[PDB]
Amino acid sequence: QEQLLQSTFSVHYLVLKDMCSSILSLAQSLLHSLDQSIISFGSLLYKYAFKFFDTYCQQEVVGALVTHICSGNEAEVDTALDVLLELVVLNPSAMMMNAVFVKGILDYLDNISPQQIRKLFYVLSTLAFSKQNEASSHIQDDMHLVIRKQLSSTVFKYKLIGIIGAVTMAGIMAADRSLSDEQCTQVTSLLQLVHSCSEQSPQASALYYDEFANLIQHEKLDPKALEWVGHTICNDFQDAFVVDSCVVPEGDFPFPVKALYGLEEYDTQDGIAINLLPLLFSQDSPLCLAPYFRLLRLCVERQHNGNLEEIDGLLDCPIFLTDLEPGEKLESMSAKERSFMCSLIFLTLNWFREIVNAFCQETSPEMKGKVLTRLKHIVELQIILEK
Amino acid sequence: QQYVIQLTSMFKDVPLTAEEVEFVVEKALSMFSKMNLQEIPPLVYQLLVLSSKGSRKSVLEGIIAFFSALDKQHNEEQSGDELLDVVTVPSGELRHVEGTIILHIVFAIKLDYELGRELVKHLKVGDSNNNLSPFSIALLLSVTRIQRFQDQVLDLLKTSVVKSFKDLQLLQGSKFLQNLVPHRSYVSTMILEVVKNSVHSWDHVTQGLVELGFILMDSYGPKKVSLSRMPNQHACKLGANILLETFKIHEMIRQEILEQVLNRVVTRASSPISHFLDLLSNIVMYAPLVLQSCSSKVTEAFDYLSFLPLQ
Amino acid sequence: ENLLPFVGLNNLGNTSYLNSILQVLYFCPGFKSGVKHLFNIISRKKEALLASYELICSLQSLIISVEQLQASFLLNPEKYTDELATQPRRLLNTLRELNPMYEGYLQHDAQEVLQCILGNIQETCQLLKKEEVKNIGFELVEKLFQGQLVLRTRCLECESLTERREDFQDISVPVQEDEMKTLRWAISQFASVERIVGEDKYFCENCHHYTEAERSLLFDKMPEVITIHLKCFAASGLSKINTPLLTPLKLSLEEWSTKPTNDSYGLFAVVMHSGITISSGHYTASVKVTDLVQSLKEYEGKWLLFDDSEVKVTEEKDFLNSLSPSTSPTSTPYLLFYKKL
Amino acid sequence: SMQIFVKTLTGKTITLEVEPSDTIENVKAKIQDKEGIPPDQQRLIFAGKQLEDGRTLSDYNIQKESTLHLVLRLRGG
Amino acid sequence: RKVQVSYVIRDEVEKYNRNGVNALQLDPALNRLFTAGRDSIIRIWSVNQHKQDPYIASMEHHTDWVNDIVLCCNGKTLISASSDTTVKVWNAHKGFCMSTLRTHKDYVKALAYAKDKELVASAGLDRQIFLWDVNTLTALTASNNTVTTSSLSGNKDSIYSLAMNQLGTIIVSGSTEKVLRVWDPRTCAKLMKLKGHTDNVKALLLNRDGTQCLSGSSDGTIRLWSLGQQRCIATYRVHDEGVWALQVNDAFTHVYSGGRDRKIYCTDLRNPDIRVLICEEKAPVLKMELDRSADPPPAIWVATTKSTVNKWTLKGIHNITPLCTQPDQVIKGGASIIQCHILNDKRHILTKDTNNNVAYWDVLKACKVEDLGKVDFEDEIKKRFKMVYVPNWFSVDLKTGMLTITLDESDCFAAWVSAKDAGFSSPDGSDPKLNLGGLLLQALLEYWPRTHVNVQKGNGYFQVPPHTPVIFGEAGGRTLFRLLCRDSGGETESMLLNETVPQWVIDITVDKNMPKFNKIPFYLQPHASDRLSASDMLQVRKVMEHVYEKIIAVLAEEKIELLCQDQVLDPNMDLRTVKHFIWKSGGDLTLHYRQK
Ligand SMILES: [Zn+2]
Repeated sequence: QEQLLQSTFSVHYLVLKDMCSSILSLAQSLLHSLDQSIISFGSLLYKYAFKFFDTYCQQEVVGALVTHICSGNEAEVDTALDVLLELVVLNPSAMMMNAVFVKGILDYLDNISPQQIRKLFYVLSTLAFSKQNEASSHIQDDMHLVIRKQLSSTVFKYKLIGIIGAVTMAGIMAADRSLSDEQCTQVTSLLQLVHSCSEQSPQASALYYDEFANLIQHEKLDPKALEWVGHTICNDFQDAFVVDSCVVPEGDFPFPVKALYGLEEYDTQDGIAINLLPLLFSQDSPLCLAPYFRLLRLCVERQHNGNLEEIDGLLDCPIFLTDLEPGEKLESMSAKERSFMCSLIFLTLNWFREIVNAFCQETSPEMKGKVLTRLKHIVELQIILEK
Repeated sequence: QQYVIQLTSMFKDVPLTAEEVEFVVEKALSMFSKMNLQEIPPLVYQLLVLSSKGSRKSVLEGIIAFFSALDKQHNEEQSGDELLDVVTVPSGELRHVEGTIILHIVFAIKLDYELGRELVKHLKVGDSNNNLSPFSIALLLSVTRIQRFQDQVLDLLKTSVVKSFKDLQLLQGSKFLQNLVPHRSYVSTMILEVVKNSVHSWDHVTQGLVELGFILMDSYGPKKVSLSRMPNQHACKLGANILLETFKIHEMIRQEILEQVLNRVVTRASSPISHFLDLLSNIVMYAPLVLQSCSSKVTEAFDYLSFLPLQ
Repeated sequence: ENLLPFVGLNNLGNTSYLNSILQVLYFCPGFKSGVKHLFNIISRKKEALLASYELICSLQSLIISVEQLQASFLLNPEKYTDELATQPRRLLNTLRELNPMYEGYLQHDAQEVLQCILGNIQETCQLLKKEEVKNIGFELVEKLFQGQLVLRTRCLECESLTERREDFQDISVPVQEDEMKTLRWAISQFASVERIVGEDKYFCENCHHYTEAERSLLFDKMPEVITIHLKCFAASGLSKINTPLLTPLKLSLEEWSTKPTNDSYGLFAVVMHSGITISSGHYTASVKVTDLVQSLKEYEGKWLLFDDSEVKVTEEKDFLNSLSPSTSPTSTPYLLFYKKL
Repeated sequence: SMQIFVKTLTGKTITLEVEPSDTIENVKAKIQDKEGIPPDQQRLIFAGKQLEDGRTLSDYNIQKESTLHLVLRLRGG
Repeated sequence: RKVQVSYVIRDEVEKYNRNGVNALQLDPALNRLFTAGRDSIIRIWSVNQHKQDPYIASMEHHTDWVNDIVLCCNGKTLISASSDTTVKVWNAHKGFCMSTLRTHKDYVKALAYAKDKELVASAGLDRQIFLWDVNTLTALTASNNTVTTSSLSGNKDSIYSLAMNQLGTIIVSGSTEKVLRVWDPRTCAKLMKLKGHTDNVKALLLNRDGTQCLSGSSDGTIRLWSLGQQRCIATYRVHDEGVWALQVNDAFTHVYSGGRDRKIYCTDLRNPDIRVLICEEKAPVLKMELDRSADPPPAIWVATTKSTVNKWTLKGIHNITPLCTQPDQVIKGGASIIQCHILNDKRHILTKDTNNNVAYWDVLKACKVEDLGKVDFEDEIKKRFKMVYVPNWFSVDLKTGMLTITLDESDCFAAWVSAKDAGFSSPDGSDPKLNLGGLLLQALLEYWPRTHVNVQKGNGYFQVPPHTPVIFGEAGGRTLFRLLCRDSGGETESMLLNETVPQWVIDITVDKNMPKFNKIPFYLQPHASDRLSASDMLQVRKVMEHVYEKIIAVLAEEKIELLCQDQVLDPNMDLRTVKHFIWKSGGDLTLHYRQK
């Protein structure tokens, strides 16, 4: 069992520290198994060996863990990364001076799967943000430059790595504890920088929202940065996609522009509508409509404490659309524009599939009726799409 | 024949299928002879760092086959009168480029274990396993510096040399079988030549070599305390020859060889230790060489001499 | 809202080592006229009509683009909104042609790049002088950043000293011995009396035997712009020493010169480095503006801090406080300058 | 044969004996032996000219009792 | 480490010093003068004005500069300190080395002696100071070989001088720290440190009861110190350059000083203005030793960087101009070899010495060939030129003033030459290939019984002179074992050789194993009108016959001319020399062939 090894490393550490290189070699050898019990045993062997021994053996431990991480096999990578995470949360001060070795992993970012990169950035960030480091905070201000030089790159893969790292570091930097200080302003500056950098490419733009809206949900963050990001995201989404309903007509398209799938048929009493058709026609930005709304909703619900009364007209809003029903223009005119119609139906169905996810927790009866009608609309669209 | 170094940029970012990369690596194999000897290691580095996301068996197989063929040709046409004679690239260049390339391949294998597993499964042996060569033996001996592959390559080498000595003992025992086939270089002389060739200032194979010698000696020692004894005796003789050969050439390792032999021979277990004793007597023939490097292990061996029994 | 009328150079890939060097070099008071006059001779030479003959014109092209863009912003502030910068492209391409080891997008040292471009401009000016003599401003680097070194060595047994003159372009200086260390101690570690002992001996020729020797350094001829170069690293596998030594603003060098001197070497430029490892980093410059509309005169005598594209004025006392080793300045100084005031 | 000085990284002075027929890489190997720095991080600056792996000592007009300051390369960018 | 073999080319007896003299000791009971030579030999001279040839004997065991000597034990024993890092104890009457102390780790620079305790101490550039009871050292035998030490600590830098007083109660050291540091030798406790002097101190003296001290310094001053007051009570600046040597009379009232400026003064300590110019020597004065038979000393002996030693007479003290102009006795010295050039055959050497005499030597036979007189040295080099290349296989050093040849494993066997190009005939009509270093190794160990095989003694082509000293040392410093060539048959010498001769010499001298050959790759192409390789000694003729055959003796030579870099090659010239002298490009040598 493990309390046996606990007693072993607690009582006889002074004699056992003589041959710690052999201990580390044995742990490295037995970590290469397939089951989970042996791997966990070797993991805790590394942990306890780092806990009690001399600083040189600690350097040897972190070197062995680094070469384990850069080895390549998935189970070894996950196990070693988890070991490093629990080791740095256990004894941050001893691990602090050995940050060079763990940072040196960042040169090898082709042997690591995309999911483990987030964990690596997480463990490095929580290493570099303990208040014992505030005496000489060098790792933090080095990583704020590493992220910048990653984002300003031209290779797409490093740009994606940069956005992942920037989001997962800003999350720890603005972490909610038991602040509202200049660190929040730095968090805001980092976020607007990484928004300006990755605003152009849409495939690289969707990842930013799909990481930020996960971080702002599973973890939490302090009310000040929350307030600022909520204000700017609400302003930006209100300015960007929202087109007033009373000015619905606009020309220059081969298809007759119309508004469909509204609720209660108010017929443009006030200005709420989704301008989906012109954006797609110009893209013969709208590709990132699906996650931007999710980020907006989750941010506003966290800012107002589960109160969605602000985004209320964004359930009965209609969508600018052509005559999506097949008017016998399917057998004929089966040109490239047919694929455009397919993508349009796909994207509006995805928007409906997100908007039904948005308002379900609320318990107002007629509002529940609204979301059920939205469900009927998405099922009829999913029927139509096969044509 | 000049832009081939930048010909690799086409396979970096765009995805490909197996047929076209196999065709281009076949072209590369065909032009290995054309380009130059000295330009090879950077090209090997480029192709092998490309190979992680694509073809992995083909490049390693081509490099191994090319260098085995080149070593074979150089060895066959090197023999002759010590005078003016036709020869290709000299030994001092060939051994150096081989050392750089084997070190690069070991590094690349250390970057991803899948290449090493493919290499090990590729050279699997009963069978002749004709792909074995001084270059490939050196490769397998240098991969042992990684903990993942140590036993997995040493057991393969051990079974290979046992199969070779069994083949020799079977072939010498008949006329008909000796009448039909022409002799092939049996792997005993292959390793016995690799150890001699290892003088050319590369030491990353000495540890694998001494470990192989000790494993191969221990596993087939005379345990008498009849047909299978002859391979089991030739194997021990080969192990002693290998150990004594690496003792003289390389300096950094000679302190540990004698320590292991002593630590294995000074026992009260009364196990048969005739071969270890013979090896120790052979390697203390060069008395000053021992005194330069390791004159301490013999001293504490002497201090323990009071406790052992009479024989 | 507030855009500083001082132009930066875009990142343009993984290249900031050249951006910092170029920005800290453009303000060198003698460089701007000379590097244009040399191209002005080149233009008439081409009018009369090479690999080493193109950088010396590319630099002038970059300088005129920089000056023209800065003036264009200056008389028309409405046009430019957020970023006031350009990108060094012809210079980078030419310098790639000059030395192929920068081909790619890796990181690079800054002092080495400065050495390369200075050696190349010296070589091409010397070649132009040779072409002229084959038939006042030809001396640019041989006069600006280069002076003469005087060495001596005293064999303790024979007590006879021999000299050995040398050329120098930068005083490479150690950062710590192996508590704060004044830069005066840092220089006197490099250019003062120390002995050679132990496994290291000086084979004297008057005595025909290995022996203990005492050797020193002397600054005979002083260039127009002296550039201390702090070896802010150490061996042991290697690492960076992020504990900067105290730096003065008015350096006087009467201790180590041979003849008595009355000179005042005042600081006007600093190139820093921001990282914790030898293998990476990000160079930021810092240049005092001192010479060369009245809007510019308001900014005269202040300190700037050039990042790649942005720029922010810092008052001089703030910059001086920013280099004290009382804390970690987060940007280790690496290559100081000193104009001969 | 001749014997030259190399002002080391930290300010000390080391002396090494090389002949004018020696390659620069051989001198860097000598430095590796004397101090322990792998001959990829060296750059021996002499009289403002940086020594390179192609030429030899006699090409640079280096004679007895000269100095070569030793510095590393600090990657940045 | 790595063990080198060396040997010195010289005559069996060097009666006269071949270099300067570092130190002097005068035995008053036997009228014998000891000189410690920079040529590594200590010599004993008679100072009887009777004999015309004062030389008596040489004691040769040291390997490098002898820096200090002290006569101990009422003149029976002298102890010497040398730059080979050892201290040796000699029987001064019979002139042989009895023990070698090896506890120091760098040049030993100074020795000190306390007559009333018969105590000596040694100190050097390694910053260590060891104290030794002489009777414990003399009691040493081959069984009782244990000696135990006592040393002083505190010294921060290399020691250049050292003095003790007669009672052995105060010891002072001088060093580049400029402060002289003082200890009590009886307890090893550190005592006060008197700071004030501003430079190295190469000369130190103490009065009998260790109450006053004189220091001499490279700053040119003499300073008198009271140890009871711990301060300077007078400073004398009588020299222009560094003061290197001090002596004082028994009354401690007149100081004799000398140094780099060659002038020797006698100054009265109580009244400086009364001073006497004793003489101006011909070279910097390094050390002086008074004869003290009578109160106003009759003479002073003077050591310089020159090989001659002058005795100057002292008429008296009571009375710009020198008191004396010619020495009273003169012990003659010999010339030092100061310049050496190895010829292209890598076999003969041209020398120049301090007298501007030029000589020609045979490295292989370890002897001189001819005196060439005072011809111009560089014209003699240019006149003896032969177009041949042979790889370097030894190195020469002149540190002892004689020719010392050193062999190293890295290049000892690099030079194969043909018997014909050497001075070794072909008595069987053919000439095979000899390795020079291997032949030399076999000649040096010719008398070692272990190389004798069943009788051959040597190599069959030449002998070295039997008296040549053969030295086995480690590279950088420590000599391991030194013997004369003829002495190798002894049982003690053979045991120590068996224990000391490295395996790389054993390989050649015992096993009679051939060294590796060297081959040269080269190109052949039709630009005169395939990649091959051959021995570096192959003659062009062999390539010409090769070409003659592959494109089909006397006829071959008549028809085919071989070229390199468009120069016509001498058919007798070998490939190695062509490559060294004619190939001026890079990459492999390229030869062009043609048919005529
Ligand atoms: Zn000298």
